[PDB]
Amino acid sequence: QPQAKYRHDYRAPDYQITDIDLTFDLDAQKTVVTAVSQAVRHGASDAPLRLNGEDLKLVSVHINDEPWTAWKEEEGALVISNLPERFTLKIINEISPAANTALEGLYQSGDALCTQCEAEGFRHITYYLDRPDVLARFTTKIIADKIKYPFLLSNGNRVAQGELENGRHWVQWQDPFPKPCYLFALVAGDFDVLRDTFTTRSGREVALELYVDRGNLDRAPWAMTSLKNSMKWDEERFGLEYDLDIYMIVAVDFFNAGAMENKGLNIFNSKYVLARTDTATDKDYLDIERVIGHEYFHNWTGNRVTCRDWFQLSLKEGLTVFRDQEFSSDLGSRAVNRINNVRTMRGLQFAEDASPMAHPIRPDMVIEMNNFYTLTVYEKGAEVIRMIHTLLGEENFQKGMQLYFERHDGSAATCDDFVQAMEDASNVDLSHFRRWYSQSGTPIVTVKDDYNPETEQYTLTISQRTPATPDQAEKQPLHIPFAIELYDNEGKVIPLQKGGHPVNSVLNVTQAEQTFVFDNVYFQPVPALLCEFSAPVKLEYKWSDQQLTFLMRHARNDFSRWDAAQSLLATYIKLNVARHQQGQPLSLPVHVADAFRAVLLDEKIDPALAAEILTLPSVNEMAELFDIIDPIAIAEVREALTRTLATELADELLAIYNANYQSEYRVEHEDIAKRTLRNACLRFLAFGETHLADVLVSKQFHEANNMTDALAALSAAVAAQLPCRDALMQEYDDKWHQNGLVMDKWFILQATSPAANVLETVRGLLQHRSFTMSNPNRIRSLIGAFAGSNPAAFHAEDGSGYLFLVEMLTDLNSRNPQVASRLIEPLIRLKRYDAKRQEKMRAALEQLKGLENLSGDLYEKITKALA
Ligand SMILES: NCC[C@H](N)C(=O)O
Ligand code: NA
Ligand code: NA
Ligand code: NA
Ligand code: NA
Ligand code: NA
Ligand code: NA
Ligand code: NA
Ligand code: NA
Ligand SMILES: [Zn+2]
Repeated sequence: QPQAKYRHDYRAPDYQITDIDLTFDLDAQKTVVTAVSQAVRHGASDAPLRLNGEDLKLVSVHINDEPWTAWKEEEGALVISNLPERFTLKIINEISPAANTALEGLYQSGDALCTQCEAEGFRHITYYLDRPDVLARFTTKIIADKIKYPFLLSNGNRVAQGELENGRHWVQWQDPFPKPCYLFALVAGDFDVLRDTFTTRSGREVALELYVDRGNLDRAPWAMTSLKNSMKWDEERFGLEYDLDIYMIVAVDFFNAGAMENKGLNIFNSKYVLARTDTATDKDYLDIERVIGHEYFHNWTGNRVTCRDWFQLSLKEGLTVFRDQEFSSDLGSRAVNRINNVRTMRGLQFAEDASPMAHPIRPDMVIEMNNFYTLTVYEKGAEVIRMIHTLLGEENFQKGMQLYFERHDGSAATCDDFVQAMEDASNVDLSHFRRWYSQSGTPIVTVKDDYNPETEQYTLTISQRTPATPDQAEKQPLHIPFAIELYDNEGKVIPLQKGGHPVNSVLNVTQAEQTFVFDNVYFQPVPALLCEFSAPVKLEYKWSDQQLTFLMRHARNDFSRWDAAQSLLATYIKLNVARHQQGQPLSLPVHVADAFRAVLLDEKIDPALAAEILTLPSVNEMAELFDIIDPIAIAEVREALTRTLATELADELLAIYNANYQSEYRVEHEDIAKRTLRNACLRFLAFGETHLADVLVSKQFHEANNMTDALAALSAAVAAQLPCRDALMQEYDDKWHQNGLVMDKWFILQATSPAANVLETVRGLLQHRSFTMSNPNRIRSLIGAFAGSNPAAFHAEDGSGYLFLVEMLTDLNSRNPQVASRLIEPLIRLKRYDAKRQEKMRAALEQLKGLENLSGDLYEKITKALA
């Protein structure tokens, strides 16, 4: 019975709230909330005010200080009748932070109290218009025990404070910017604080404050550094300054998301704040940078301009993800960023778009809005903004940004508003392009080519289609920007032209079928196609091995070198999965191995690139290549391929490994790159002769002067099941058990182990001293990693994986439905698998469907999967 909501139902609110004054009398067992709201009727004069509320204990309702009699509580609501046109609403209610295991609303993180209000969490704090087109100026007074909660934080600036009898105190905050309530935050606790300053380019000095648990101040400076780098980049790239006087970040251990952009008071999962060279990898450092940037970039793309309704989520998320990618790419290695974002798109997002949960980047139907914080809305959303940037170019893109803020600053906007701004500013017609917002699924672009030596013309015949998805039976052609480059046989770019005029290298692929003709092609070209993954599409073109190795040697853009290597491997991945299914061992032509040898020995390739080419597609990227997924064949082919290259390239691998040794550890992009190349080599070296490999891996673990190098060694010992594995794993447990973020990496290694008894080990780990089901990070690192990242064990033929997940979800459905819904995702992909697997996955899903008190979050997914 939880009911679907539809985008086409959107209507302007009958009432607005312009100003809200909140008081919290804080206590873990019983918090008393007083909320005084100034309301204004915009709808019909007989329309009742309908407030949203969940798990609230209503104490009183007054209208202009009169105790109100004309109201009723109903499921999820408080409905107030017979109101004047303008009035003051006062609600007093109670809530219980300590009972809040779902971590939405006001809840407890360790000894702290903190909030999470996006999407619809504020209704768990008081009765309100909990929709993001209602924008109110907040004032927030917090009263609490001074010893337990010496810091009392909310949005904006401190405007008042006092002390009270019996050891209590209070602080009052005011945020001058109107905001939807999903941006409300409150934090109370006892913290260490790192304080710093950023001066904006126009000279405004912003006080920066990072609040962390006592004892964690040694892990704070990188996050502070990254915040300042974020603020500077946004000024340089987008012309945007911070708009308040104080920027607070609180790191908390118990958090369902990564982080949250609450105005002036961001709340982060401490996974995305805390780093020191002995605890955090280069990947953690760069994720901290990325997510600090992301929440900062929301200050404009989300906060100053917000979302009219939740179906417009991608208006803030695709754009803010695009911004975080551009930040990471400008500061770091653009190629490595782009590569990794492409791997995520093709390996994880394409899977979602082929699943029962498929939706467009602007959904049409939602049951539980927390189910739509997706790869699609985020990552595909950003690919869509990046297509706009491709079509318009940077200068016009920025004009469209400027026009967007000039029109929409201080309001709640739509995806369509943003596109209109881009189109009006640039004079590029985006009417057809808008179909990317409304249509789900991955287009498949098929390319055929012809060279005519008599006319000296190269003709590309490009076709597109998007297969139907369970949500949409009709699909139509998109406006696909399809970037090409043509190479002569010495590797020089052939100028693109037709009838004597230059032709843009971004082709407009707008029809089901079209041709593009290029003149003055004097010699048969080798094409690079879909350069920089210029659209989020599958490409079907029948490359020859030699065209691909030529691109690996000659392509001008680093991405194209990587991508060519991926197309080279895809053919042999597919070959060998079919072999595996018939009991046949790996077959790989000599010339393929040699193309990777050449990358190893090319001194002119950026190590950052070499490293990515020498990182094989993950099991998730390998799965995208197939209609039916054989997860056992894929996992075993991936290892066999790794062993084959390890044997054929052993000498070269060892030389490059040794040459990329660095005695100093720095978090600097060139150092990171060499280290990534080094550790790429290591993955293969772990599969050499057992005694060479065991010694080398073990040595790296024991002599590392940083967590990047130690984890890469530990991870190799696991992957190759080397004799040192058990000892190294026990040493890490002994050294690091008291540190959850660091033990997350060990839990992931256990969960993703190729060992025959992995499931047994993972079950035993539910009792490990560093694990608990009350913490979403731990849950995700052990259970979520087993189910989502070890598809070979999760899909064991005996069905033991599915039973284990059902067991875990039966607990989490009641405890924390959002983490439950993340964890169910592997089960909903059942139609990608063989019949016998499907049958057991359906049976698991039918069991979950019958749970008492089945959460809406799971219900929505289970219903789609079982259809
Ligand atoms: N689930 C993440 C929530 C937040 N609005 C962000 O974009 O990072
Ligand atoms: Na308002
Ligand atoms: Na109040
Ligand atoms: Na109610
Ligand atoms: Na800025
Ligand atoms: Na926002
Ligand atoms: Na860069
Ligand atoms: Na490719
Ligand atoms: Na996949
Ligand atoms: Zn975001």
